[PDB]
Amino acid sequence: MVNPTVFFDIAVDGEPLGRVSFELFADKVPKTAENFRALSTGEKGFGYKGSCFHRIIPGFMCQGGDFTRHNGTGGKSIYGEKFEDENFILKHTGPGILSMANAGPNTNGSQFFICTAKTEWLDGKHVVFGKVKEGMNIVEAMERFGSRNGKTSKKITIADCGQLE
Ligand SMILES: NC(=O)c1ccccc1
Repeated sequence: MVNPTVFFDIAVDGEPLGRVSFELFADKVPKTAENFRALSTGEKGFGYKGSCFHRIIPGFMCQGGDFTRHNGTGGKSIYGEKFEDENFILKHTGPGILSMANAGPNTNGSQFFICTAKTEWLDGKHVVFGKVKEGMNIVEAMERFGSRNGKTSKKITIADCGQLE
């Protein structure tokens, strides 16, 4: 089994920006990778297409995945509202890391963040499960629409997403 790859096509106020692609570490965190993969294809009937990156903080991270409340208070996994922390084998080593948002132990849903800096104080508390493969330049472009309090100055949306061969 090769680790799956997913893409997001990013838009800024509805205008196309570019594609970010991710490797999902199914070899290390299969359950968590699977969740993100299936939310990216929409195959369960729900997922990331059309949702936004609601919180973006330059020099920190871009957060999204909340496709039920659009603001950081919602989202759901493919396993139920929330699922356990699978493991913490992988660390927040630098820009490009893909990690699950949470509000406490064992509260993973659909929300995730893309690191734009090393965030090592999250090791052992947020489950890392993939990394940007292509389009880190697109993530950098995204990040310029954030702000210190994480409110975005333009709407950053996942116009399309899915799995690459
Ligand atoms: N609490 C969180 O979900 C969180 C999200 C993004 C970065 C750090 C933590």
